[PDB]
Amino acid sequence: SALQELSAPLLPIFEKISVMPLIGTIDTERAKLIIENLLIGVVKNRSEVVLIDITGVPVVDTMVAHHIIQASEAVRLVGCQAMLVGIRPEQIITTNTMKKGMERALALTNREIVE
Amino acid sequence: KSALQELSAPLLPIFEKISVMPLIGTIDTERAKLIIENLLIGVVKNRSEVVLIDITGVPVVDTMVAHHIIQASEAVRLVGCQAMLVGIRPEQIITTNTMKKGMERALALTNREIVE
Amino acid sequence: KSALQELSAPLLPIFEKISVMPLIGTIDTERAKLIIENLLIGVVKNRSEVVLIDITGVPVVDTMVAHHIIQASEAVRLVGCQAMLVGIRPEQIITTNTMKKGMERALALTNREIVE
Amino acid sequence: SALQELSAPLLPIFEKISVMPLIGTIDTERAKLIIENLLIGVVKNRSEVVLIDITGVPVVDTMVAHHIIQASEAVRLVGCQAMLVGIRPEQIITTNTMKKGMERALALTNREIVE
Amino acid sequence: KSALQELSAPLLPIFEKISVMPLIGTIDTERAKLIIENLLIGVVKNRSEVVLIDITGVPVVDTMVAHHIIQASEAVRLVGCQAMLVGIRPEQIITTNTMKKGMERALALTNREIVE
Amino acid sequence: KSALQELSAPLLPIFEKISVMPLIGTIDTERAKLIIENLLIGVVKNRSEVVLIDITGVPVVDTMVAHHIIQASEAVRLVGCQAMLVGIRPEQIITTNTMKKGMERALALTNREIVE
Amino acid sequence: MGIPILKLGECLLISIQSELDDHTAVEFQEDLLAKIHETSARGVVIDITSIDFIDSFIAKILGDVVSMSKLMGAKVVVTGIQPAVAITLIELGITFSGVLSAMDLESGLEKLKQELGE
Amino acid sequence: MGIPILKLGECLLISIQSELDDHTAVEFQEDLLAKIHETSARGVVIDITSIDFIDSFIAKILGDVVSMSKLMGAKVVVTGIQPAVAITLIELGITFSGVLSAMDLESGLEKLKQELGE
Amino acid sequence: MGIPILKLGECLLISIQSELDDHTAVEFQEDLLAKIHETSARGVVIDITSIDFIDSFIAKILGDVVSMSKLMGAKVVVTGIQPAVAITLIELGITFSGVLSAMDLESGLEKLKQELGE
Amino acid sequence: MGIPILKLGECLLISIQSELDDHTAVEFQEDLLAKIHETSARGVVIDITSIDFIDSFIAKILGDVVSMSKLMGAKVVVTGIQPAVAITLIELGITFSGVLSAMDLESGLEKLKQELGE
Repeated sequence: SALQELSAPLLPIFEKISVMPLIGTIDTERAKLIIENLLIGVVKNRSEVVLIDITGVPVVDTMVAHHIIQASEAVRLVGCQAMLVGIRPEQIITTNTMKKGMERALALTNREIVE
Repeated sequence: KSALQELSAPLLPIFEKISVMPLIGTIDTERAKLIIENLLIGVVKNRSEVVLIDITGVPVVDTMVAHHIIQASEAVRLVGCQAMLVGIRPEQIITTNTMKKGMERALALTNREIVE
Repeated sequence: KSALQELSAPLLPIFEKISVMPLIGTIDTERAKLIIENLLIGVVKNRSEVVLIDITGVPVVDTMVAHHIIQASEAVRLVGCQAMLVGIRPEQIITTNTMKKGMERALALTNREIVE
Repeated sequence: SALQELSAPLLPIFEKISVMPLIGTIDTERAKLIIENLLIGVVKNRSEVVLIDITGVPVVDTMVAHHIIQASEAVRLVGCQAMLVGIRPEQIITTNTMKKGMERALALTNREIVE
Repeated sequence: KSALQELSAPLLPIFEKISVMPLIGTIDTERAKLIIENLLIGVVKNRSEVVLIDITGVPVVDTMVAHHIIQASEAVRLVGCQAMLVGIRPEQIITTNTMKKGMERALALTNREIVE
Repeated sequence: KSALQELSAPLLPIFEKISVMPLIGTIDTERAKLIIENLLIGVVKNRSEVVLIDITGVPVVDTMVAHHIIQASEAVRLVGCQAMLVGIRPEQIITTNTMKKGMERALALTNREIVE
Repeated sequence: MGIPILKLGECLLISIQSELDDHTAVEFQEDLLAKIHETSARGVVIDITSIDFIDSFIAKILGDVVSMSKLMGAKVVVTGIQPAVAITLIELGITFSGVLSAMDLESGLEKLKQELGE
Repeated sequence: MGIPILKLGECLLISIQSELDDHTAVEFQEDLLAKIHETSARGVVIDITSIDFIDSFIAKILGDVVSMSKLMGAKVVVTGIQPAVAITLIELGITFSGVLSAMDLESGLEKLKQELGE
Repeated sequence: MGIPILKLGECLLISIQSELDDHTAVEFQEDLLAKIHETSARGVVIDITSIDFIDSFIAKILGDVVSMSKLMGAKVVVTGIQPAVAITLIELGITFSGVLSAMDLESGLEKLKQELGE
Repeated sequence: MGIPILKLGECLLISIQSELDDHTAVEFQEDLLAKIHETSARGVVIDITSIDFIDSFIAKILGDVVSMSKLMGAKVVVTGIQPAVAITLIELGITFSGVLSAMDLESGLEKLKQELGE
């Protein structure tokens, strides 16, 4: 449990979040916002497909999906689980899978996949 | 007993017909279709409750879970609510009058047209 | 209190989804189906019995109604019989494998095509 | 834990390695090849841009560069360090970083993202 | 108190409304209208006194002031007069009926055409 | 008696003028605005409060009726708010900079472009 | 009883002559959606050009038949709002977004056929 | 004086140094609304990249002149927001819609010239 | 009111509720004519679909107002005559040429769009 | 400290407020060459429209940085020169050519869209 994640095709960046059985961690945000502007990624994803579940306070997780609206642009929660979205005590954009979100991630800067 | 409602899958639009079931104890129908939206790729989801008379206690499995498919994949839509169900509603979302014109606009969201 | 089936219209034809198995005593899947063909005008319909195991003594209604909708209006078909189900063969009609290709060849019988 | 995330866009299968370079974790190979053919497999990536350093055994990390050509399309090594490539007495296609290795991975199966 | 009278400033052919003041201390609209005629560069202006009834005996402060703007910048025109106002004339100047057709020929004299 | 605030009637955008009248007793700027809104029609209208110091504590007669005139007048807009006037912030409506570039976008909402 | 309805083809040009109480208005409101679902409706044009005053026992219903009939599957417009009746909505907690008001019964079809058909 | 010179192409480029308090932002509030009239502008670009810490009560004034400068006809943009100050814009009572943030002054004028003329 | 409020797109559209008397129908002819004085429309659409009984005294008025409003300067259609009233209307010996009776209200204005404004 | 933020479109816009003395100018001169060493631009605009007083020791130093940053690779253009400072430049032995003194910041970058991009 040393360091979390990043990846970068450099108009967007996107990182994966594996299963974290805690709520006290915040370094999925501060290690994200620091690198959010050290390379200028317009769109970014979350890719938290294999994560079931987060229930204590994911208000951090859904307002770090608000900082990039006021930092660069358009977070998207790629593939939330079926049980995980059942927990809602609280707009944004989202998608289903990693590639069909990527097709509408490049469609916010209009460079689609050709041929 | 006989708690087995329905699920079909015609196209990349996938709907889920709901027959008459006026009860609160259906905690299944919000989880028996969110288990489907990741099973096959459900782009747009109809519900088609044209025969359901009536309900008073629960919008939470009728409009709060409508925000779930909006954040699971996309754009759920109710099809043809009855008169007495909306005779008063003191409790947005997108609807259609009947089923044959619900599919007429659901195919527009996935960018297709049936013409010959 | 569970006498319920479901039928509506994807703009000409009529889907007919049936859940877990019926016995011989419940013949009402037939008689609540020919009523709908002269309630709304129907041409094609899909029998859509994809999740149903099994049928042991009633093909003499389930495939004998397959000449009724031909005689009533037109062109009934079965969608996706189970591999376990059709092992019973003591004794034609048009069939398919699932709804995403059963509907696609059902639109050709009513002379329409999905484009773009 | 066992986080050795894949996070695939599923026409290629790229993969991110965070720093955990020990010989007893073969799950960069054994828990990759099973998830390699779990989907249809084409060109894949490694992206060891944060790993200092390979201790004494890249045989695990270079036979896995030949245990992919058997099962799928070509692997590539993305972003090695300077001192990491010091003395290699032991080949395979490679690149400099993720923003251009992914592009020429699409230029091995003839797709492109133009404006 | 009531020393405020009126002014406005649309696109380059400006106008200046005049509401009801039938007084003899009306030298302000003789003065404060000509002030904005070169504070901003307005070529042609209006008077728009369609609700002003009436004048007592002084067109000299009302129509000779329509000769200063002929030599200040360009050709003011009267927009509408009531029939009992002009019904006595023991006394030329371009005029119009209403503002919606007076502003049409204002654009003709200053090379504009409002069409789409 | 000063029985005037101001109201003009040009072509279909029928704008208005407001001097320094910063008192709550001037409720007369409402019915004089409402009665003309069905006298002629008006698909857009302006206010042009470029001279007003200052609204004391009552925008609930100014900005509240701006959506109570959307019911008839189709999207009123403010023209030229002063510098110190917007320091009033109790807590929307389309606004602009001044008349000469407020009228033009008010002509865009009624299929009319300036062509020379 | 009192308030009729009439069709024009994918439209509904309902009218209101004069209103007295909610018991007439609920009978009017129950007449609306029963005449929605019997036919196929696409847009309802409500004419209210003949009402002197209103109160919150009545205006809450007419302020919500937009929210009723939108959920039933058709757009709605409220054409011909009077000046005195519009200023009696100032006490209400404004949610009048997409109510799509007009000026008279002619301009109702101008802003509805733009939404639907040629 | 903390309020630099800004006029460029009928747009404004007002930078910010290291702030002192919200009573310095009082001076910043008057010297932005006054310039936006006498120089008839269309969009104000703010560069808050120099600051690294902002008081919570300051951001309900710097965030509030966004509402003031929008009322005078200027869809402002807030270019270059640091990470640590954005963690003071989470526990705030956010309704930050239509603010149109950006990344740098290069991309900031690229977005503002899209919403005006060019 | 019995009479409706009526105005629709360079035509008119008058509905008729369920009625039984010729104390209503005498002023009703003036209630139709006083509108077509002020509103200059080249055709009205009288709809008598809701009625199920019209006596031979009242059938003179609807046997007149077709010929009356023609003399005012507007064509008159009559839409949706019920089978019960259409039998007993013939016992009032008609000379109906210039009635142009459509079947329903939807196909009614398609006839006056053919007459008026080709 | 009084040295604003400048990066835009592979150009530069430094400004100068009423910060007169050469206790700042020696600090300011390093703040320009190091900044243009970071962002490789070709036209550096020095807007000096604010200040009205310049001492003869500052005039050499402000006349030196235009010759320094010319050697770095940036054609420095001095826009907005007041008439009070333009009087007292010729008392110093100036040779002010090749500095391309434009009128103001609006007229500056349109003359600086000539070097870059053309």
